[PDB]
Amino acid sequence: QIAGPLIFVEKTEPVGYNEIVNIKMGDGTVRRGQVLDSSADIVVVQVFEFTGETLKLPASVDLLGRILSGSGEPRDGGPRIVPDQLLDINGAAMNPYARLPPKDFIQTGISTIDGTNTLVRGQKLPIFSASGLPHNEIALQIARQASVPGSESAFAVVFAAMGITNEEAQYFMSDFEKTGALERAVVFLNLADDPAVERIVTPRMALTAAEYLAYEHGMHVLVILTDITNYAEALRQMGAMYTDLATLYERAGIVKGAKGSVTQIPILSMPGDDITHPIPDLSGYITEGQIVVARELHRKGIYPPINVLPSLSRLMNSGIGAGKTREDHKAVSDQMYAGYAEGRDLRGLVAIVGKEALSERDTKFLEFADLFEDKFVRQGWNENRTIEDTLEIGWQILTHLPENQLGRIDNKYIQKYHPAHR
Amino acid sequence: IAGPLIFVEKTEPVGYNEIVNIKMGDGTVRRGQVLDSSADIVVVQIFTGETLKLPASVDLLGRILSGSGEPRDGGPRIVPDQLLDINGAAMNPYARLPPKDFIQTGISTIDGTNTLVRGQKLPIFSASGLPHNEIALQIARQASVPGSESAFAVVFAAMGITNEEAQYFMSDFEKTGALERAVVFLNLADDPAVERIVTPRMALTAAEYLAYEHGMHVLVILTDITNYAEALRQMGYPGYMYTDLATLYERAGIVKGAKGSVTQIPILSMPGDDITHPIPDLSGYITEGQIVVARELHRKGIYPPINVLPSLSRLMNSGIGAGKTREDHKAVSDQMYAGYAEGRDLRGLVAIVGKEALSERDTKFLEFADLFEDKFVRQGWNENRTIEDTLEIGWQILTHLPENQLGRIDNKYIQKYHPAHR
Repeated sequence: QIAGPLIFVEKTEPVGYNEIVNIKMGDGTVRRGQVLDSSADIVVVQVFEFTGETLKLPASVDLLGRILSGSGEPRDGGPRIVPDQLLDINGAAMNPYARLPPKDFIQTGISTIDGTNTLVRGQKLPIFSASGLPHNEIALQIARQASVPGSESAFAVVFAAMGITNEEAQYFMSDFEKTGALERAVVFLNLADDPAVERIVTPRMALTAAEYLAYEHGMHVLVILTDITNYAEALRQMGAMYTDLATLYERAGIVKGAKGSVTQIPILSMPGDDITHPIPDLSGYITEGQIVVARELHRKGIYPPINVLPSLSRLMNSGIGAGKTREDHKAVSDQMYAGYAEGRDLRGLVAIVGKEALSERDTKFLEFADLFEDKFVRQGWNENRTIEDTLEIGWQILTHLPENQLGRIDNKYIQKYHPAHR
Repeated sequence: IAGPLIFVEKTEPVGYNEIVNIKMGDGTVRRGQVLDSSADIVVVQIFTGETLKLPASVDLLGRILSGSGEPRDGGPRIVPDQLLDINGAAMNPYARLPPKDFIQTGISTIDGTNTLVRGQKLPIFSASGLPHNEIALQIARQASVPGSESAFAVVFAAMGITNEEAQYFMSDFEKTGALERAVVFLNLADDPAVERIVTPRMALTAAEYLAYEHGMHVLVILTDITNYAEALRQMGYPGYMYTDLATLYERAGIVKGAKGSVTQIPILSMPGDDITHPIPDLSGYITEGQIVVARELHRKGIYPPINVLPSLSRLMNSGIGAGKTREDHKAVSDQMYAGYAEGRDLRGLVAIVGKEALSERDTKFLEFADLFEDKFVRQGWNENRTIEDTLEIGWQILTHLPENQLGRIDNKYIQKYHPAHR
């Protein structure tokens, strides 16, 4: 009973609980069977190591501009979905992923990720959050801001929602259209009242969309997946999941031809006390780092309440330095990392020895931390700060420190750009 | 608001919002306003008392205390050789210098891949109903620093624990004769609210007195923070609960004189089905790395089990390498991590497609992940692994990998280590 998989067939013939199916794969050779659960249109299988095509997504460039269900049903009101191609969703049978590392920077436009732990083409960088926090708000901002600068390959987004409230539905369905962010993105909208199975096929159909656009066309796609704790919830439940999620997080990367990529940012929250878990081990997703939405910053009323230094990007160096963003980048990042860390420490012995007993030096760091969260972290629902707006904002507030104790900034960079030497 | 909290030796009962004069460990005076009255401790920011001081001593090592009252072992309360204020005014012992020369914990997934360096703030990230205190003890009985001729002490502090938990913490410290190099403070889930939040501050000051003043590399385990949190809230507008939290995480680093160190491995838990708040925000404690305890790995029946992909040690580079450990340390760490990171993706691939249907290269990377969890992660609870043993078996699970293709580490280490001889 321990066996993993969970493949999605499409109901062609009426089926029954745990009947053997033994069917398909997108190449013509198949093995293994046994139904687990189903709905009016689609069948979840699950297997071990009649009949019976794998569920396929209507593949077309005309997807862009449309708004879909977990099953890809025209939710935007318009006509049907006339498909150029028609491909297997459930981890496909395409595997368009080249054995290469991720590379070259993505401009989210928000500085607490672009400038301090940069999202890189073909990464998985989850938005580590919690109930109440504005992680959806901070997500669908970067849905209409993001781009790949100077990249010869065009850019595309796949926003995907899993079992959201039917009210916050036509919210996301409006923050697009208005901005014109839609006519660049395919949306996959799942509601809490949609058949529970739909929620489990919402990520696959999203991921499958991204792969068609990234490989068949030579594009850079970003896939945001809001509230993956609703996915874990949807799964009847656990066990024996841990491999089932690996089918999801495997589906990110740079494609063959190195002329496109699948880039992944899911949001992993936790509400308070979970039902019959508490959920989970989503730690299979963070393998390349994560970004941290914090309550501490939210509470004192700053946006986005992102906390650097708990946040991490492992592949940052593979899309940062010379002729990608700017040379000084990593060197500016080290100082703000260290200065905010060393400054966040001095908020401590402020409260242990009063605001005095605190050397002049330390008052600058103490203040830098204030300036850091005021200028650097704080950002409008919009201001699409480019890496250059971001990096210079950095120097703008790095000038509250003295020098030499800026020991992570290479003198070659201060003397080049530091607001004291043109 | 600033408000420098300090803990006062209660003589006679004092009301709320009373104004008080209190002399320090360094007898002075204070801006006295009483916040809370409890046991033989009052929290401030005949008439107007003194201050609660730790009786610091060279033979504090070997003893079991708590906070107020004091010994839980029988029983001659320590004769001091210096009385010291608890919240960190005492010395003050910290050098503005980077953490340096590494601690051997005997646990490979820490040592091998996320090294613990003399002067760190490496929290353990875990969840309700996982064996963290269990792992805490292991590193508590095992820890040492091969090389440098400076003694190694261990301060162990427990907060809000059950009598049973307390029963087997003590029993373990005396069976191993590890209490001979260790101080132990255990606050009980039933002890005064004050006696819990004074707990960490007694441990750290005791640590500081030992590190400075005695030139020893002291390690402080703090188990666990969320209970500190989930008590700090019910005793004691503002939103402020941090700052006070910052008062804890500042108290780390290598001391003036460079002979001692205060390394701090606290543990923080994601709350489970029992309490009210179950968040909160202890984000500020994660700024030099983390070591995540994976639920998935636990219910695969593995101990530790810490996941290494989310695991991080920002200052690993400072502790590893030749003379400190061995040349090949980073090489092996980088290749295991990459090897394991891959293996876990392929688990997703192997599900979607089938083990019969993935590449021979991918097979021996899929199986590596099994070996990694089965022979690297997996550890006995009385297993002390010298880095030699860590890297030795690290090199074992590596031979399963295609020698004749994959390196990222090639140069000199593959020929000098690894079976290949001539």
